[PDB]
Amino acid sequence: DLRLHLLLNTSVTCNDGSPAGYYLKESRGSRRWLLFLEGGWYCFNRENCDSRYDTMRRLMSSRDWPRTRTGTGILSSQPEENPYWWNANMVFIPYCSSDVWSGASSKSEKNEYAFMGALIIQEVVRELLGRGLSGAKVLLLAGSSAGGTGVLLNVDRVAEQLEKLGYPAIQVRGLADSGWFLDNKQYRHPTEAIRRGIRYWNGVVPERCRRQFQEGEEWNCFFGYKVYPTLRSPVFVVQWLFDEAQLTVDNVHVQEGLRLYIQNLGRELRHTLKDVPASFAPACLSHEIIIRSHWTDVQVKGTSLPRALHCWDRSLHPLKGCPVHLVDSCPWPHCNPSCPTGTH
Ligand SMILES: NC(=S)NNc1ccc(F)cc1
Ligand SMILES: NC(=S)NNc1ccc(F)cc1
Ligand SMILES: NC(=S)NNc1ccc(F)cc1
Repeated sequence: DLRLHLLLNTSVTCNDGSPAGYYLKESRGSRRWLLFLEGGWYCFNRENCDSRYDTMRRLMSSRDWPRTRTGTGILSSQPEENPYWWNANMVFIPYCSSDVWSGASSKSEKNEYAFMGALIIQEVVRELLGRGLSGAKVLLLAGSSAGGTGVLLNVDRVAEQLEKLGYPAIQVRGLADSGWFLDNKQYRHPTEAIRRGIRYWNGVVPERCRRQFQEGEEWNCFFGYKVYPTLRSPVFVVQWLFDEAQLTVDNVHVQEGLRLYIQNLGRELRHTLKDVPASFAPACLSHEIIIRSHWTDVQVKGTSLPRALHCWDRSLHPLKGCPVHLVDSCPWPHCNPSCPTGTH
């Protein structure tokens, strides 16, 4: 179990003004630290956020959070469940800012809600330095869905934070799972909601990406294929080629028109990963990977994800028999026999 700690700086808050926080399980024999960002969509105006507050309150408030959480997948401490990093220090950061981890806006007389995702990450890092993170050799910032997009938006800011605080020796890296989306045409008749959200949240994007796209166009930096080339920290990208959240936004729920649409989506996703040297992209219809207990089940070209992540570690010290770039070439969901079939 990982144990809850509410932030000591109570001005860094969830949407409703309650304190944000993190769940922690220490491993004092390890110098590796894994900080995982939860996902769960977002909200972009008063009415949309009020609806989320009625029926998704744990994503907007800490008042009902439990005292502990079980670590699963890459957060598991058992070697059999987590061949990659079972002995690491484990941190789960709940998503309670509804801003894709981009916000830097406090509640006030002018704002019903606070959007502080980017500041929550910075404050978690600061408070962990007193609990052992100061001794780290590697800090892996990971996340799934909106948390995967949050990794891309925040990894370089964490690296800058630690440098300026006097810890230049800690190697900061990112792992973005199910957060690599395409701004494509829908199958039947989303970027406007991101544009509106950024203004509502006072959202921030990485500086090099901001300077490319310039004023009013920061929404571009929420799309992995546009923000990734601008990043300096090493980032490993995990992405199902036929992600269910991508298909949902595209209004896909099979005749020739839809067959061509699905094949084209897979082709375009594969193309965007061609110049991403650390990546794992199986040809499956699914959503999320890294905190599912059965994440060891899938393989690409005969290599599992925990193996690919281990090979990435080695590469950051091509390797014979230890690949890091693994993208399926077959063009239809479940053409890879290791794809999930139902759920547990
Ligand atoms: N929701 C958004 S901005 N889709 N992008 C897009 C819209 C039309 C098109 F022909 C190609 C791409
Ligand atoms: N209602 C269903 S299942 N898909 N449509 C859709 C859902 C969410 C969204 F942000 C855009 C479109
Ligand atoms: N649903 C079945 S058969 N396995 N579960 C699972 C398979 C692959 C993965 F990346 C995560 C979970």
